Amino acid sequence: TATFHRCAKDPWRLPGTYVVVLKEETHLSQSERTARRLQAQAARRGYLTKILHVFHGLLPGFLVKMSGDLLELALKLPHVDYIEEDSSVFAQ
Amino acid sequence: SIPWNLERITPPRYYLVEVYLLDTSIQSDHREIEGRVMVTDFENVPEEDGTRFHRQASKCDSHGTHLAGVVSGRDAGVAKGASMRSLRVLNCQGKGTVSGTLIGLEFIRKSQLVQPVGPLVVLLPLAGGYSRVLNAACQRLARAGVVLVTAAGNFRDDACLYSPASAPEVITVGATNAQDQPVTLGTLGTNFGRCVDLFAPGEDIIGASSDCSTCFVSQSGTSQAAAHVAGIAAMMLSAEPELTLAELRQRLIHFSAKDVINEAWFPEDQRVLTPNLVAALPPSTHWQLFCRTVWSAHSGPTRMATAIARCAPDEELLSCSSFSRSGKRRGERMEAQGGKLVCRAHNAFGGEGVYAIARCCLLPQANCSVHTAPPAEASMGTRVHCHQQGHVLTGCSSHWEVEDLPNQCVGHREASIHASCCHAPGLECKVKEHGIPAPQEQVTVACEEGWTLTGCSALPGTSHVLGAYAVDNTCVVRSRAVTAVAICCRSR
Repeated sequence: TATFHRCAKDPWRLPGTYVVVLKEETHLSQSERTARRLQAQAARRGYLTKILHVFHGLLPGFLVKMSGDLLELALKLPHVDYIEEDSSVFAQ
Repeated sequence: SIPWNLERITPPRYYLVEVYLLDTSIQSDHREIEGRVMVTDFENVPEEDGTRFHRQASKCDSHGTHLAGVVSGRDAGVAKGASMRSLRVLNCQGKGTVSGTLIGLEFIRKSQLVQPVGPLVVLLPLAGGYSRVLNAACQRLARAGVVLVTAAGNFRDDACLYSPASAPEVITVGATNAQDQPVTLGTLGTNFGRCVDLFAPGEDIIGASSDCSTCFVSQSGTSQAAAHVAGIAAMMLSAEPELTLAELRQRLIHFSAKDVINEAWFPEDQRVLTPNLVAALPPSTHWQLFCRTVWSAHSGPTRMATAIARCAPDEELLSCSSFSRSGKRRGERMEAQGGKLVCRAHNAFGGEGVYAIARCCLLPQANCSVHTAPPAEASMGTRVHCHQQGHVLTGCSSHWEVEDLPNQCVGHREASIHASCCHAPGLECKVKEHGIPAPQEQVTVACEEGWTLTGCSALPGTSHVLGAYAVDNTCVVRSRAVTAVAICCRSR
């Protein structure tokens, strides 16, 4: 199983949105399929998921707007390296 | 009449590249940046907080326009004549997301492959908490050859706690005012320590004001310091387009203003780590060997504690050293990790913790290898040397498993010695030494004009020696008969 990562600064966390990072060498097809597998795995459990983006070029992975209750399910997914919860960035 | 900041980055003897700016919306029609900036179709921002948002009063383009004005601005810009590409990652309220920044950083990578080869800087005048993904995305872009310039952070904290500032393969910029002092922002101010590469002007910085087509405004923040460095990198890359990030950083470090900053403002524990450099343009177009000091994060007061200092893949680790404020240290070793040399320092049993300090250099065609010798317990001491012809000693290292103690390394009789031997064209290395009979606080020896410090060392004699570290080209030996041993190298 993969690891979960949240921002250390608690008021800067943005739960409910997760960056699913796949293992280095995962083709767009495998990234695409995995994102669709999570949607179906969650669907069966009575959950609604929104794949916002599928990363293709910098990192193998995707962007999912989903419940944090699904994280353990998402962590057990094939080719997953880790899942980082989204968080805020600010003007400096 | 010239703004103090532009005046400051200019040396006494005083120059294609695309600068991507990932920030807020920009006033592309401003006199300063009109023609210089191209606003991309890209925009990934979170909804503004309604309860505090009045669109009619909100100047949504204040941050970005000023910054674009610092980089390329005609009348008050750093690199006047820089192609800029605007990306909206932050909303009106100067807030974005890691996910939004990732998509943007993906967009730059998409542009890089489609457009034909050419230098490209990436300005991230934003910060969030440490993000393992945001750092991985930057590391991937840097490997792709992009020069990333990030702001250190306005939180009067260790820059290593925020991203993109923490990603080591990105230039991190702190802020310094007129009187070469670290900028105060409210009760906080510039970030510091290990992750910050250098500082640049960041208080009272005059740039474009989105209020009207021709008005200007003075702004303060690490974003402004990051904008100056972006401009300097764009200025540099305009003359040498093939320059790597490692190459550009090494030059930025070298050409900066050494020992200006009154470090007092930084917490004592961070002073030694936080670099005393202020951004400055190199005085000409342009062989020379460049070396930087790479302090590692504190080992921790633990018994099995270890500190690891490593170089950029593009760099060679010429020497490794250790430091401990308490004085309790078990030495340092030049080991290999993931198929590359690394500076690992072990903590002494009762010790508050140790620091591992690496010396990373740019050496072309260099065959560098570690020669290790175990302690034999002799009257002379433990020795090791470069046997191979054309192999030069670039630095010594020595560690001891015990608790109570010509092109050659000499260490303690109880300590295992580690020498670094390099083979590089026309590389020549000399050893400079300097001793004091009863030290006051430190003994220092420095390499002469033309020679680059590759290896800083303390002569194994005194028991109570806190450590030894390289500062620019000066071997510094902190000692609460102390002799400082410098390994000076050069290429012709």
